[PDB]
Amino acid sequence: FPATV
Amino acid sequence: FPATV
Amino acid sequence: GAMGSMERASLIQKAKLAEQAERYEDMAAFMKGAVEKGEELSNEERCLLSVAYKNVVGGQRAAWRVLSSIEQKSNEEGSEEKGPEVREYREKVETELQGVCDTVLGLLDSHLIKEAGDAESRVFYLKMKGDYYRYLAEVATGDDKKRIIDSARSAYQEAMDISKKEMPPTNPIRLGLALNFSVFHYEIANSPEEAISLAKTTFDEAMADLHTLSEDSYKDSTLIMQLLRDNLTLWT
Amino acid sequence: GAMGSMERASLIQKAKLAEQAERYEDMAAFMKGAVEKGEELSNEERCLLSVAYKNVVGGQRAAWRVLSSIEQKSNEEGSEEKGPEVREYREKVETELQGVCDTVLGLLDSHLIKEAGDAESRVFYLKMKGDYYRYLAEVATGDDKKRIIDSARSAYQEAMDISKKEMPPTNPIRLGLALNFSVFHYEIANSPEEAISLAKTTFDEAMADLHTLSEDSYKDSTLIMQLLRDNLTLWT
Ligand SMILES: *SCCN[C@H](O)[C@H](c1ccccc1)N(C)[C@H](O)OC(C)(C)C
Ligand SMILES: *SCCN[C@H](O)[C@H](c1ccccc1)N(C)[C@H](O)OC(C)(C)C
Ligand SMILES: [Mg+2]
Ligand SMILES: [Mg+2]
Ligand SMILES: [Mg+2]
Ligand SMILES: [Mg+2]
Ligand SMILES: [Mg+2]
Ligand SMILES: [Mg+2]
Repeated sequence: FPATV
Repeated sequence: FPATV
Repeated sequence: GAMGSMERASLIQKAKLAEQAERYEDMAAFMKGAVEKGEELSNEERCLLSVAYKNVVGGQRAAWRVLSSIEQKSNEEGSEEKGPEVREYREKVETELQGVCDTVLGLLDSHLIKEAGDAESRVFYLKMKGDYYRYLAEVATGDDKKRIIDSARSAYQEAMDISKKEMPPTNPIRLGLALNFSVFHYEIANSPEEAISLAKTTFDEAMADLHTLSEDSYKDSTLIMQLLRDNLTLWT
Repeated sequence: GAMGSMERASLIQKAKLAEQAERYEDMAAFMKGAVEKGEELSNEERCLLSVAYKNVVGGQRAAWRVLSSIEQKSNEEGSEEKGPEVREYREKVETELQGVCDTVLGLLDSHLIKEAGDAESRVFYLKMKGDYYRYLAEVATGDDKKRIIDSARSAYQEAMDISKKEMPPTNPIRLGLALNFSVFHYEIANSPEEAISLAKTTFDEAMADLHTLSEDSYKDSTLIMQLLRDNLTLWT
């Protein structure tokens, strides 16, 4: 999965 | 801590 | 509310203790109680709220993905009928996830966003609103799915508009908002080109502003810039 | 019971799904429902029960240790008074932990142990009874603390007596029972010499029996033997 914050 | 199972 | 009898300061204190103990459900319940005291949140308190629910819903999303994957394999050709159990349990986790998202969105709507006037608080809460509609969109399949997606998009867009007008391009909240809105484009809105364009422009505009920053601010901004780069590398 | 309307087989199926999703609270609630159907448990089902509650209470113990450590520092010389919050929250986690232990002990008493006639099931359940009294003992400070410790010791001792008579010295349940009873001696009963003696004798007697085993049994037994050795190295 792509990075989120 | 020591190992337990 | 079960936290109605506890002091606001005690709820914040215990949220921090729960974080140290990695008890994120407790942390979220304490911060929910703190929000419901009706006073605005400080920068640090906004962080405690977002950290708590991010960990709670993050665990639910991870579990939902495991179960949805098992469910998909069960519906493939040649798979043995195992009964309704996989769907039932995926639905149970899904309903609990939706419940948490509805709770967070409820706190933002009653009444965090309407009282948030400074850019750093308003952008923060609108990013959260976009994020939790995005999590609802990840599991959505019904009549309102397009409206859930548009609710995420609308919140992200308002946050972007404010952040571009009121925050420097290296601001960590602005950067994290752009990171997540880019992921929304890629994974939710089927717009990988917009996702890549946003991540690249955000990265490049932050790069050009790093020279204005202290050592400590530089470290904060470059940390999130590296996440933008990680996504770009994933996508190109 | 909230699981009273679900089929036993569906509860077992969902326990396995919960394990895959790392949803151990769900896993434990499903296995509690399965036990309360009143039928005996198979070897695999006993494993599902123990895995679920081991993970649930393991997380609670880790959190309790974090909070108890913070509480102890708050009570040292020169520490600022922070109010009752740390004690309150440690007590909250402690009460929830005690609740889980009481639940497990309740399942063993009503009526898993009394229906368990084979060595492999009876030793398994008595080890569990010793373990969950041991977790109660870790947080005990009151009038009944010595009785909690003796309840753990008594359950462990009955399990040891049966395991020595009815199981080979390489049996993994016998080995794991001895591992944990040794830790009980070291950490609960203030008997490090008994802890070391038990771990060494258990290891040596298993070593001498490995030659009787298949490749797959050998791997199972040596895995737990290495834990005995790890503890001995920690303690000597
Ligand atoms: S809780 C806000 C503090 N964290 C940062 O602002 C940023 C962020 C951005 C947007 C939304 C939530 C959090 N963090 C992701 C980064 O990691 O924080 C530092 C300052 C770079 C450590
Ligand atoms: S759930 C029982 C299966 N696991 C093993 O018997 C053993 C054990 C012993 C006593 C109580 C619980 C579990 N495991 C610790 C070990 O690890 O299992 C193998 C067979 C060595 C993998
Ligand atoms: Mg007050
Ligand atoms: Mg649903
Ligand atoms: Mg643009
Ligand atoms: Mg039936
Ligand atoms: Mg107590
Ligand atoms: Mg002896």
